[PDB]
Amino acid sequence: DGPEKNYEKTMAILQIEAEKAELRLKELEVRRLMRARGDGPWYQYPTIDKALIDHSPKTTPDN
Amino acid sequence: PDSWDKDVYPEPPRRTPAPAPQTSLPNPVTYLTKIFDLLVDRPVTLAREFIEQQHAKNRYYYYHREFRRVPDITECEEKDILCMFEAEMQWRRDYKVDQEIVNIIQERLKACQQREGESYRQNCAKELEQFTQVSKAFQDRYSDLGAHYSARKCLAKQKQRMLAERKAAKEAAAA
Repeated sequence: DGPEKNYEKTMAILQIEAEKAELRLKELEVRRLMRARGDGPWYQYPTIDKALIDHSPKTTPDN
Repeated sequence: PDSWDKDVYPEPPRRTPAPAPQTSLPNPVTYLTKIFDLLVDRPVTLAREFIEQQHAKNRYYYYHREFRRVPDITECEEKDILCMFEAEMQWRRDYKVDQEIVNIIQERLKACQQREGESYRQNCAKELEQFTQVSKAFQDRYSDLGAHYSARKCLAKQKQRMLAERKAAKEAAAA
């Protein structure tokens, strides 16, 4: 075939790989920040559910 | 022949002496040339004429590919891979063109040296000067880049040379 086919195929491939590399760097940074802080959906370790607490008079005023 | 342009490959007018037979002894060179012409050049010329007339009955063309200009690596972003790719391919094509230019100059130098005979040291001074200039330019451009050469490395070499020469010029002017 002609050179334009290989030229444009290489251009598309280069775009795909560059986007993938940038996405991988962003993923690593996001993971590091998320584990360090814990304010995102990832790395949310469970805590005690508050629906288990009994809110009723307890035979003693001071709980 | 018109197959190659005369200006790019110059040739002197190639003046030749005239036969001045001092004696009546017949030289064998002329007789041998005549017989060689008679029984070699004629059949070859007829065969070539036949082949050429066969070619003329079916004529078709092929064209030289023209390439557009694209932005260099100097106006290419840091991580813009597409512009970097285009600039790199353009730089490689320019590299090949420069190599062929140097090849042309070398061919002219060799032809002049062989043609001038025993006075080559004097009569081909211009060709040697042209080759010296082109070789210095090529060495400044592309030499020492390494096996993994690229447009970025050539640009870095040019920048370093520009810094060196600017510092030298500033030091000379301020002196």
